[PDB]
Amino acid sequence: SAAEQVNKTIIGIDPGSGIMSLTDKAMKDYDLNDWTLISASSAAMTATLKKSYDRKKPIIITGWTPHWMFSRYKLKYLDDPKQSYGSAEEIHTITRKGFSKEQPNAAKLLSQFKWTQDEMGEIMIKVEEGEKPAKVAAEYVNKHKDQIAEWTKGVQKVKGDKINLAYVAWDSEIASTNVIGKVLEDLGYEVTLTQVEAGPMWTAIATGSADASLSAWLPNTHKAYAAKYKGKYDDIGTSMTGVKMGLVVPQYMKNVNSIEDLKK
Ligand SMILES: C[N+]1(C)CCC[C@H]1C(=O)O
Repeated sequence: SAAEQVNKTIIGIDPGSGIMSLTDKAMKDYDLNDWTLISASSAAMTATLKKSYDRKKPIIITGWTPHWMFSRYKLKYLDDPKQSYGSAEEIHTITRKGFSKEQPNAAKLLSQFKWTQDEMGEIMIKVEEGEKPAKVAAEYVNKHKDQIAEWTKGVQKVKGDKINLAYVAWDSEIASTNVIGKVLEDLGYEVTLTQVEAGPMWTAIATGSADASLSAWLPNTHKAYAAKYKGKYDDIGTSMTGVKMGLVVPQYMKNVNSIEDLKK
């Protein structure tokens, strides 16, 4: 059984994260209160995944779709019939209150930013290969010529205007923040990227100390953070849809398909 196979253990990421709260709810929804959820981090969990995959050792992680892990590995979602992880998750483009009128040109670009999951992986994979994000961003924009035209449609050039982009250091958001960062730099902007945790990121935006962020995962991941700063930020675009999250096992675990299978 799945309980037999993993010793009632889920390998997760960092404790302060959205997927970890959501998992807490999951374990509670499916009556898994004798299970152990290991907190770790992205780096640590993906390493533990690597060990177990190679050995064909059964493992249950907390996975999220917009990530290179589904590329480097044959993985799968355990079905969530109780939808503990919510649904219709999206990546959003947020700014500080009154950025759109302070800088109409920069907001135009930010609101027009869209791309797909594998287009983001185009970047994420090269970065995990050890390529420098700023180089991969440049390579990307000088490759996907038509996509940038979409984004920069009716967008003027500026004389060294300053812009502060706040990002949370998940691999997905290193992808997006750099690509957009580069687009702005090609446009003649003085671009700063400020790294922060989620929370400090939301605060920075809500208190004007950062201009924009491409790290808002709504509505499920940052339910609380979005609520907390309800009338104090701008949501000016969706940069991606169909992002999924939950319990992920490798495909070799044929007999484990639902979270329900853990009750056995
Ligand atoms: C799903 N994630 C791992 C990726 C971005 C948000 C983060 C989380 O808080 O769960």
